[PDB]
Amino acid sequence: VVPVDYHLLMMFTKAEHNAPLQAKARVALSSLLRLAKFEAHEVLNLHFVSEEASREVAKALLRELLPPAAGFKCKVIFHDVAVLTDKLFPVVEAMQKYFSAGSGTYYSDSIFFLSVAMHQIMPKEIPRIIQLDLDLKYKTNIRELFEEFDNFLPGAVIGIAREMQPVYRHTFWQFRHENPKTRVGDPPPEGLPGFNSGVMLLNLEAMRQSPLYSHLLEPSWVQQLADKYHFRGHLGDQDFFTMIGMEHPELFHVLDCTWNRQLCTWWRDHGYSDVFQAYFRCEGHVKIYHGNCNTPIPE
Amino acid sequence: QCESNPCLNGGSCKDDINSYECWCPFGFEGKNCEL
Ligand SMILES: O=c1ccn([C@@H]2O[C@H](COP(=O)(O)OP(=O)(O)O[C@H]3O[C@H](CO)[C@@H](O)[C@H](O)[C@H]3O)[C@@H](O)[C@H]2O)c(=O)[nH]1
Ligand SMILES: *[C@@H]1O[C@H](CO)[C@@H](O)[C@H](O[C@H]2OC[C@@H](O)[C@H](O)[C@H]2O)[C@H]1O
Ligand SMILES: [Mn+2]
Repeated sequence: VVPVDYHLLMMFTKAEHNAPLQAKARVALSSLLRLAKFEAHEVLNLHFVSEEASREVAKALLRELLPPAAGFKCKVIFHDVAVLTDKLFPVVEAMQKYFSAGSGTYYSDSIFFLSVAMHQIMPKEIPRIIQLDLDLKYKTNIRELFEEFDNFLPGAVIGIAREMQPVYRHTFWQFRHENPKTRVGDPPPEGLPGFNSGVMLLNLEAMRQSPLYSHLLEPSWVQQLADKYHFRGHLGDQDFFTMIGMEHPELFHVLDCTWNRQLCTWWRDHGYSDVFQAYFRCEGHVKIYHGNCNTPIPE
Repeated sequence: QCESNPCLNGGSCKDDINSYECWCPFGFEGKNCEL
């Protein structure tokens, strides 16, 4: 029986003396591991991106949760945030001016763009990986999310859920002003509300093998599109994918809202009461809750 | 991190150094779009 590997990756940095983050990670990992089911030859690989102090914190938490109740094989891998930052920087430098808080190009921001260049960072043996926030609660077997890779149309490289607040309606204001008729920043079903980065299916092989995706990483393409859209942000990879998704929606397999049900309502109380519902609406059986902007998750 | 700029113009972070005007979403007023 040849072993089949499944890969997840989570950012876990600055966790020491950060009780809220540790508590979120505990909720995420315990739910993940409690509900996961994998066949005997299968192995779940949990990648964490951490500096040395958070690595120690993560190990302490994981030993409390491993082995998993279901008894399948699980491997834990740590990646040094400082190593990854240096590998990322050449590729990611040009976009940081547009999508980082705030100005200009700082190493401390580079790691927020890991997903955009994940295909260049992870070993070649890894064809696919799902990057996950740690402020999630899983309501189903994570094995099921991997079948969404099967639904990628030719040319799609990344699976991602839409953003459930009007943050991009706000961000694309100028472009929306100059293009009254645009779908850019509008709510579903026919608008493009942008993406949320909490759950991302990164098909590393498809990303590597796409001429289009590779071009979009080039500094002049980043600049051209940022200029076209009058677009600035501070949410890192989320903003980049959101922007290239306006120009090239074919690159993205849009996940159903139930795979990343975002709970943050910050934008409702900051000017978008009228339209907020059209963005936030999600119905169906929820598979993953996402407590973004420090929003408590219900039970 | 920074707090999102509540204004429609200027940088993505509130109190962007290179910004002077603040245009608020409809229904809101102030230098931070409060009332
Ligand atoms: O001190 C920290 C803060 C965050 N994280 C990790 O980063 C993820 C994202 O941060 P989170 O607190 O979950 O923030 P959200 O409100 O879900 O995310 C928004 O804000 C993030 C930080 O600016 C951006 O990267 C995202 O694209 C944007 O959607 C977390 O889940 C963790 O995996 C850490 O490891 N250490
Ligand atoms: C604007 O600033 C506020 C306060 O810092 C943040 O809470 C907002 O981010 C939230 O809404 C957009 C979602 O994509 C984020 O995941 C969430 O934290 C930010 O847009
Ligand atoms: Mn989150």
